[PDB]
Amino acid sequence: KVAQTRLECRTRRPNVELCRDSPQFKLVNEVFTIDDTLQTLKLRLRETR
Amino acid sequence: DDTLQTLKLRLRETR
Amino acid sequence: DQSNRLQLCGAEASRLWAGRMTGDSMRLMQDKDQLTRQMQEGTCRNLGQ
Amino acid sequence: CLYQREKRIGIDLVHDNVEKNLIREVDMIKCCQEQMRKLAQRIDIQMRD
Amino acid sequence: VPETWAKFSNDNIRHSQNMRANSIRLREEAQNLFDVLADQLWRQFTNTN
Amino acid sequence: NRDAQHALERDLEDKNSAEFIDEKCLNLRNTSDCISFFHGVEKIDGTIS
Repeated sequence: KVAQTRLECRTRRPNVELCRDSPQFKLVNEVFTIDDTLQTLKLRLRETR
Repeated sequence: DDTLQTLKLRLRETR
Repeated sequence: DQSNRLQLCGAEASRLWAGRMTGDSMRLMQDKDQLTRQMQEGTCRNLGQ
Repeated sequence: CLYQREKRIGIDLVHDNVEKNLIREVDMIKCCQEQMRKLAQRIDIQMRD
Repeated sequence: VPETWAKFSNDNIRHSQNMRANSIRLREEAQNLFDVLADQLWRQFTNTN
Repeated sequence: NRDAQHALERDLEDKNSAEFIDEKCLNLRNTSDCISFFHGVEKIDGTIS
């Protein structure tokens, strides 16, 4: 939720200031990694059940 | 699964 | 005798399996928490730069 | 400082960026204390539980 | 009552872990409030100056 | 000179809006309110600069 709320507010930047920088890379990276984290956690939960 | 994550990291970086 | 031995062996098989699963489950939790915290603070520092 | 604005006499007796900045600072500090007190009360209820 | 060893609930432990997790959430909330509230106060102070 | 001043002050207000977006993203925490889910992560990468 932190990642996606940071990502949404930073697309409303003004015209010349809409900049693909390294924070965009870190936010996309963190969204993908936390998705993979969540996935392996529910797989382990199913095995434990 | 972690090496796959490292390879995805390097893919995004090189792109 | 085969029935008794099979029941006791099945109980101890379930023993060793669930014990190893519970022992392995905590390291995944700890590593995922550390990874999440470190990447979020990296995102914040990048935003500051 | 807001009380020290008052003894100003003449055509300077207007409301500027400094006046609204001081008003915003005062309201921000009052909200600061209110949030901290409400959080302390929640901590008290949790401690009782 | 069988002999009170055929039991796997003792719900006081579960309730107590729930309260411990809730208190950890409250402590994290207070630390985040400390950081962001101090930072906001500096921003307003330097804007007024 | 007036035209060049207009171009400069254009770029100033763009930078200031980018500022406000950047501190509002930096202030965000885990326990902070006004936070929500946003499925649209893969469309934020479309930028210009």
